[PDB]
Amino acid sequence: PTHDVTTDRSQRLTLRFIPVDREDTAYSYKARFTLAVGDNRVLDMASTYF
Amino acid sequence: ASQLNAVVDLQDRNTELSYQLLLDSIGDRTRYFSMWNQAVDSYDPDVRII
Repeated sequence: PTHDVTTDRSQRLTLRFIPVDREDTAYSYKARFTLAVGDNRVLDMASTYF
Repeated sequence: ASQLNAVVDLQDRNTELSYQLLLDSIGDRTRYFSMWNQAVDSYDPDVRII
């Protein structure tokens, strides 16, 4: 199908997310992100990984 | 939000020479500016040409 499936605008497939705040404990390591899904997008969380 | 990188840098660009030639055009390059370490390489004209 040619229409109403895939956009023709500027949009990346994979996005890189850097931690907003992190913590390096002696036994753990925390990483807090902003998983910002933009306008008119869907994100299946199976594609997300660290 | 997206971390869409606005810097697309190419290996066959010369950013340094683009800035050395830029300060030639928009200013008296013989003047010394210690803050950007702006002091142009200049030989002595009696040493190069005897």
